[PDB]
Amino acid sequence: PMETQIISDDTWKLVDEIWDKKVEEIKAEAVIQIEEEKKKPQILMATHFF
Amino acid sequence: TLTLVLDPFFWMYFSWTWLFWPWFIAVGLAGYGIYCFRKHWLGEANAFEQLGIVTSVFTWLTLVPPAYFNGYLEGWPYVFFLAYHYFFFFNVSVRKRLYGDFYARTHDPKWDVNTPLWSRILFGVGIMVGHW
Repeated sequence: PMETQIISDDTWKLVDEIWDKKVEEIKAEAVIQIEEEKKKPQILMATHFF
Repeated sequence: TLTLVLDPFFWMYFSWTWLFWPWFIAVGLAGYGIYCFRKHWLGEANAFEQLGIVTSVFTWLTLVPPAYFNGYLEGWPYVFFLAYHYFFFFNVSVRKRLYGDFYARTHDPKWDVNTPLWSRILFGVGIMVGHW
């Protein structure tokens, strides 16, 4: 063999960071995806006049 | 119920109290308005209840002041009562046109101007004292 090591051990840490970030975002968004309580129109926005 | 319906004196006194009809709706709208206003303070009021609060305020500020202190309306009170309804409806109309709906967009909490509540009720009381 003539082949010594290649691209890095640092960009592997970068792609591992990206993988972990996306994995945690998916894990979080799979649990707290739906919490809807109410949607009342603010047809009396008091800061405009009062 | 049947002895009340066929009662002559009950109907005659009913007609006696039929004499005072315009002031009953004017006072029951106050009760309906305060009920809807407590509900809106709690936060589950539909838009109909909000416009109902608006209508009750406009009736007892531009229909009632010359309905009690004169006993009768002709001329200005109807015109200015509808003029208030017309004047409240630009922040509502513009914010249905240049928006999807009246739904509150998430925004910066320090942008909205807030004032101590005693000052607000002092302003309101002064405004009613001026109008009456």
